[PDB]
Amino acid sequence: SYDIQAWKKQCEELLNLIFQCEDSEPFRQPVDLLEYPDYRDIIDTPMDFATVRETLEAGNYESPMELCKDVRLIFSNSKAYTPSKRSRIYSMSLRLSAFFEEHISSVLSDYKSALRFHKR
Ligand SMILES: CCCCNC(=O)N1CCN(C(=O)c2ccco2)C[C@@H]1C
Repeated sequence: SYDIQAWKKQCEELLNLIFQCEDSEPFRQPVDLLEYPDYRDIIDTPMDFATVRETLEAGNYESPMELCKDVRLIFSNSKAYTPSKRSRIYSMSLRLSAFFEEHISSVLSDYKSALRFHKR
């Protein structure tokens, strides 16, 4: 399965599944500072799933590793802001992270395998 470009549609499909998850609601658009006025005091690099989808669709990711780094930033940012491990939004972030990691694993493996085959 040595298609170097196949990761992009696989990531579009995975983002579609993440948007269907009720657990993605809080992460679907850039955080609003009116509700959380100190957000940029704690969070240096805001990230959300709409920004990840737009970056993919603009052709501004070179690899699925770069998309994975941005999705992981959504989850680390949510953790940086949670007042507790028992908070609702943080709890939704942990389930969504587990779902994302379960699905991205093969996308990364296939891509890296395809690049190694190209350079063989
Ligand atoms: C009662 C509050 C309503 C939900 N809002 C809320 O608590 N949020 C702050 C923390 N957060 C994030 O850090 C984050 C990462 C990616 C997108 O947002 C999620 C959400 C916007």
